[PDB]
Amino acid sequence: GKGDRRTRRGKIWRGTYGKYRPRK
Amino acid sequence: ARKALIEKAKRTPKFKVRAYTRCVRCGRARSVYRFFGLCRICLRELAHKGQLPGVRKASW
Amino acid sequence: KIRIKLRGFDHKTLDASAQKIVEAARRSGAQVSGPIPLPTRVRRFTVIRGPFKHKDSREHFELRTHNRLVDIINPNRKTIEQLMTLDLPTGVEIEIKTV
Amino acid sequence: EQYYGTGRRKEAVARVFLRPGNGKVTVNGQDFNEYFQGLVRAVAALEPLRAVDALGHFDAYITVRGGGKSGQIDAIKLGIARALVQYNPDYRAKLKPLGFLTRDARVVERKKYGKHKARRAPQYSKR
Amino acid sequence: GNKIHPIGFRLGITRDWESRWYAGKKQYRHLLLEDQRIRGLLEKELYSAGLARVDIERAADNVAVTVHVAKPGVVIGRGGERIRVLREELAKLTGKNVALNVQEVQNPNLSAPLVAQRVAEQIERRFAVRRAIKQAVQRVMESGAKGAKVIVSGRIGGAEQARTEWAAQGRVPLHTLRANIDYGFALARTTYGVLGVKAYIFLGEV
Amino acid sequence: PRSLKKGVFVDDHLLEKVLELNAKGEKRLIKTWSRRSTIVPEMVGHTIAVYNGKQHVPVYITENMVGHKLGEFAPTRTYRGHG
Amino acid sequence: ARIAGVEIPRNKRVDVALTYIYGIGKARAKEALEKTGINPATRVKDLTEAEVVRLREYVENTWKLEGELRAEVAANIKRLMDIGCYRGLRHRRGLPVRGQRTRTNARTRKGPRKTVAGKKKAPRK
Amino acid sequence: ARRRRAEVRQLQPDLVYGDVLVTAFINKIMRDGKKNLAARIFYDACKIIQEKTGQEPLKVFKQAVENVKPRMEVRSRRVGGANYQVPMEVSPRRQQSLALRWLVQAANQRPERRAAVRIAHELMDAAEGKGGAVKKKEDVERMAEANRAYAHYRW
RNA sequence: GCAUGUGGUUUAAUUCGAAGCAACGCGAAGAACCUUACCAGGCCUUGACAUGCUAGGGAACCCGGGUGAAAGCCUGGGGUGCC
RNA sequence: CAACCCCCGCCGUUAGUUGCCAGCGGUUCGGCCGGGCACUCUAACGGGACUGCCCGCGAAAGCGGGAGGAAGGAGGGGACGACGUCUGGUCAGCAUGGCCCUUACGGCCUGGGCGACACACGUGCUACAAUGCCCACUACAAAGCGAUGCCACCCGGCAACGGGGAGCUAAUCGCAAAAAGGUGGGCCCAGUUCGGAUUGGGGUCUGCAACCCGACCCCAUGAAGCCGGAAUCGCUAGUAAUCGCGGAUCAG
Ligand SMILES: NC(=O)OC[C@@H](O)C[C@H](NC(=O)[C@H]1NCCC[C@@H]1O)C(=O)N[C@@H](Cc1cnc(N)[nH]1)C(=O)N[C@H](C(=O)O)[C@H](O)c1cnc(Cl)[nH]1
Ligand SMILES: [Mg+2]
Ligand SMILES: [Mg+2]
Ligand SMILES: [Mg+2]
Ligand SMILES: [Mg+2]
Ligand SMILES: [Mg+2]
Ligand SMILES: [Mg+2]
Ligand SMILES: [Mg+2]
Ligand SMILES: [Mg+2]
Ligand SMILES: [Mg+2]
Ligand SMILES: [Mg+2]
Ligand SMILES: [Mg+2]
Ligand SMILES: [Mg+2]
Ligand SMILES: [Mg+2]
Ligand SMILES: [Mg+2]
Ligand SMILES: [Mg+2]
Ligand SMILES: [Mg+2]
Ligand SMILES: [Mg+2]
Ligand SMILES: [Mg+2]
Ligand SMILES: [Mg+2]
Ligand SMILES: [Mg+2]
Ligand SMILES: [Mg+2]
Ligand SMILES: [Mg+2]
Ligand SMILES: [Mg+2]
Ligand SMILES: [Mg+2]
Ligand SMILES: [Mg+2]
Ligand SMILES: [Mg+2]
Ligand SMILES: [Mg+2]
Ligand SMILES: [Mg+2]
Ligand SMILES: [Mg+2]
Ligand SMILES: [Mg+2]
Ligand SMILES: [Mg+2]
Ligand SMILES: [Mg+2]
Ligand SMILES: [Mg+2]
Ligand SMILES: [Mg+2]
Ligand SMILES: [Zn+2]
Repeated sequence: GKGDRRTRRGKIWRGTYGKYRPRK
Repeated sequence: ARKALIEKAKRTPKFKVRAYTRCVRCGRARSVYRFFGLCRICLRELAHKGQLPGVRKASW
Repeated sequence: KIRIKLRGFDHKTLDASAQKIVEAARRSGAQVSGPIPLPTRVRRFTVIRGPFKHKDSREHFELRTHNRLVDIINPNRKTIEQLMTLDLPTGVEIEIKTV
Repeated sequence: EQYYGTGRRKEAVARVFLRPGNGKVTVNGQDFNEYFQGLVRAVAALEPLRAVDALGHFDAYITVRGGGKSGQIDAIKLGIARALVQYNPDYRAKLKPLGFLTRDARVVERKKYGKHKARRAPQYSKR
Repeated sequence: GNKIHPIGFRLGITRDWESRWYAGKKQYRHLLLEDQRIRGLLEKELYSAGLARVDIERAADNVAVTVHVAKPGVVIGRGGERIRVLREELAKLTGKNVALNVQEVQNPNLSAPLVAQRVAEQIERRFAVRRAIKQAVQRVMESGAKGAKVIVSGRIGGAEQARTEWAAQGRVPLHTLRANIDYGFALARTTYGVLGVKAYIFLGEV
Repeated sequence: PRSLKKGVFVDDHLLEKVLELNAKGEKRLIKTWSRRSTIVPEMVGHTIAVYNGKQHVPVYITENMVGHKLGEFAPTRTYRGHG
Repeated sequence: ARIAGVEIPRNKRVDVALTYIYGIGKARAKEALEKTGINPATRVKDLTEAEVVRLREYVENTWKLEGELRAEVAANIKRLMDIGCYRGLRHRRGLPVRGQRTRTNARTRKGPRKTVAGKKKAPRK
Repeated sequence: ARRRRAEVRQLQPDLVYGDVLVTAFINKIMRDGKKNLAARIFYDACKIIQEKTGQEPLKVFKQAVENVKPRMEVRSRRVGGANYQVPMEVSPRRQQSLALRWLVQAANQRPERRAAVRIAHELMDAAEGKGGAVKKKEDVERMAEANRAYAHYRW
């Protein structure tokens, strides 16, 4: 789901953080 | 590396952001290494000459 | 009390210089933690070989800054008065911090 | 009182400390079976003992760092065998058959330029 | 697209660098360009003296430029004058305390960069190119050398058809790492165009 | 979009010409090159010829076209179809 | 369970179920099941008749939804074309709008591929 | 392999039964080096087998291979007109290898939702003599003596 | 389906090279302006850079106004060092 | 060709910090403190492998097989490209013969273009799902990079991020969460809790300036796609497949 920017995998791959993959 | 653009390169420009590097040698715009201020051609050349200090050829 | 870092490109000269400092501190009255080999920071460069096209051949260059620590505990005066009289390799940088 | 053996495998380094007794084993401050929670391969790490029949006649204080847990497994597994011999030099005879003293030379291959992967060449397709 | 620069290959094993100093990422960029401005000038101003190497050792605000030259007087100058002029013009373009010393290349027949040059001149002065080479290689082996090789490439003679001449004696083992092999390159600039001279000199197994 | 801290961006020298045209109640054609300028409600009802790389084309500014930048109304490239 | 106009499907957990309405995606749904205090995990056919009503209240009233939302998006593009702005033309000609390449791809915007003639390259045939 | 004959890889014995065949099968199950998941899909499938039959899964396994091992097959030869489909007997290893592959490949075909089951069932069915694991053995063996008219162009 | 390169076509311009393997995520290890070589428009002419030469006016240099999209164009004042 | 050089695999000597924790003293349970360099490691010099030993075949070279050994017959990988071929590539890196322009083919700027789109190919990414997807909790790397920068920790904020602010010229401080894996729970074969294109809306950051043409965050939209025709590519072991991590260029 690496294209899905609403997953941990999604942000993991885009190299970003958001709601769906936050820092700490 | 037309002459004017090597000079323009040095001209402190109207905005901080038109800052761009060229090769201190050939003037090449494109593959310029911060650290040497040289392009990947010149790097290669001077490296072999032995004129970049401590720059060995890698191998691992 | 006196701590010497040794950072240079060539590890022969770097290592040599540090022997000239382990002995300097002996013949002056002190004990020493030997020349400690700190890890070495490599800067690689990966240039396309040809000038035009041909991306599928490169050449790999590197830049190896080598690091040696040396400590002289129990630092006397006959020590310092044998250190600001040395200097023998060129491509070696010294930095001394009394910590 | 202890017997050591230093087992490494492919960017992993295992520190094996053997002390006779029950059979229990610590890696990095956890029970062996809790550290390798659901890893099948894990059991293999204690094959060096089982093949000399000293499982239970020992304990183990072990630490690993580096590699993946499996890499750590074959490193422990080495390290134990390395240790059974500092204890009993005659054990070599029993272990070398199945070659439990052998450092697996195999390791990840340098990515090479103009490949995608060290071997995986880029695709040539059509004309 | 063939052979590796015989120096950069041997570099660090059987051959040394022409600049020897340390510098962090901050300073390196410019001490480099500073060296290149030095070696830019001394190269122009000393072609008359036949110059092989320009060594640049460095401290802090200190530069030890060792210039390696065939005819060491020409560098010095009558009275001792010419050298002073350089040292000042150096410490001008550098803005540091330039320490220019001079070293007598005792035998130009075993200095590749010189052999190269001597040929290029000869080629510029319109000399016979084939002879020019055999006779250069000659002189090199005559003086100790264990192997030598010269390659002139370009519009040889007048020549619409740009070809390549070459010649060698002894062993010139470009693959053998422990082989001390001096390389030099000269560029001849001519009415018909430009030609390149490479000269390899095999000097000794280490 | 442009960060909200720094407001919107209009080139001072286009904003200039309009304020003079407003604070005098005059409706005379303007030409500029700064496509990159936002559209404050001050511009409304005016007519601005803007550069599209070749010429200045008139752009009558109505109400609903305020959030945008001028360049949106002079396309830069010419397209017909493929033949 | 008739909410917002559409019968959301029973058998499927409520946290999912609501997605099938226009203006409800994953988040808006799970926000609605908090604000009305309902275990989302329970199936739709396992609801209080009045539990359902609470859900209908919130959902139908706060957010602009269904075909009523299709309205605003539609008349939003409509605005853009009527304005005569770039994004307008791109919408009109059925091209990409947020600035993609068109020399290849760009297919979802132009539908299936209307192949045409072409020439003989590079040497002869 | 042009200079030498390639030397078969020696596998590590299974971590529960010891049979190297177990492992060989496992590897063929796994993908993307996911060996742990594989073992689990194997050994859990044994549990279902040990459950729904009572006997020992190791042996239902070691039986389901004989019943997919093809005693001979068709290979390919081209003579002087075109390509006559030639028959030829199948080695020790090639049998064992074809079997494991086919077991898995057609186990993965079955309708069952979960992997461990799909293995368990095919590993059972075939162990008896039914299911498209054997029907792709009874297929390669079919053409073995259906084109035996061309069985004189041998190698 | 999307990312890039390319053929083509289109364009005021879509800068240029690469063209079977050995061109096509290749020169580009970083195209919004810059880069930038193309196009349109407004500008400069010993010139953005080198070494000079003949004739006159000037210390060098520093700050402000006008016009302008900017570039440029016109203009005001401070300043008199060294041999 | 091989060899001399580099990296990896075993052991040695020298070396004990910013690394290390084996027995011991003290513990706020953090190797934290004492103390110690054993071990790990770091990184500079060295040893070790020769068909040397045994059996079988061979005039010989060498081949097959075994023993000891970390390693066995080039141990794995690197750097290293012969005389020449291609009138190969590049005058747009640089250099250079010759021809051409010189109030123009030179130079400055602002705007536009290199990003155009009936179409075609090349290389790749993400998928079409249950050996999967989502959410939570829980482990194990290496290599690099950073004092104009990396930014720990507190605060606001769904979040991008912003405000405050400690350490670090760095084996100390940081980037740094490694992801696959493990444990728990959800979904139950569905164009779906598969896929995440496209578009609407609202923000963030960089930058003089994000219309043409940036990335990022959040809400809503949730296209094609259910494993790919004729053809065709890669890889022979830590390889393929798979999973994350760093760097160069760089305001972005
Ligand atoms: N590098 C190399 O050797 O070629 C490799 C491959 O590309 C061939 C290439 N093939 C294709 O297009 C096919 N492939 C699929 C797409 C379409 C087409 O069907 C091709 O173009 N063939 C014909 C075409 C053609 C028909 N008519 C004219 N005038 N040309 C040709 O041009 N032949 C030349 C000749 O007749 O001399 C050529 O110089 C040649 C000399 N010796 C040989 Cl063998 N070939
Ligand atoms: Mg999803
Ligand atoms: Mg030029
Ligand atoms: Mg820039
Ligand atoms: Mg190559
Ligand atoms: Mg890998
Ligand atoms: Mg490696
Ligand atoms: Mg490539
Ligand atoms: Mg990849
Ligand atoms: Mg050649
Ligand atoms: Mg040549
Ligand atoms: Mg103005
Ligand atoms: Mg044969
Ligand atoms: Mg082109
Ligand atoms: Mg050209
Ligand atoms: Mg790019
Ligand atoms: Mg531009
Ligand atoms: Mg411009
Ligand atoms: Mg204690
Ligand atoms: Mg201490
Ligand atoms: Mg060594
Ligand atoms: Mg023999
Ligand atoms: Mg060799
Ligand atoms: Mg040609
Ligand atoms: Mg392009
Ligand atoms: Mg297609
Ligand atoms: Mg918060
Ligand atoms: Mg922050
Ligand atoms: Mg995880
Ligand atoms: Mg589960
Ligand atoms: Mg469909
Ligand atoms: Mg389906
Ligand atoms: Mg091979
Ligand atoms: Mg990456
Ligand atoms: Mg970076
Ligand atoms: Zn350059």
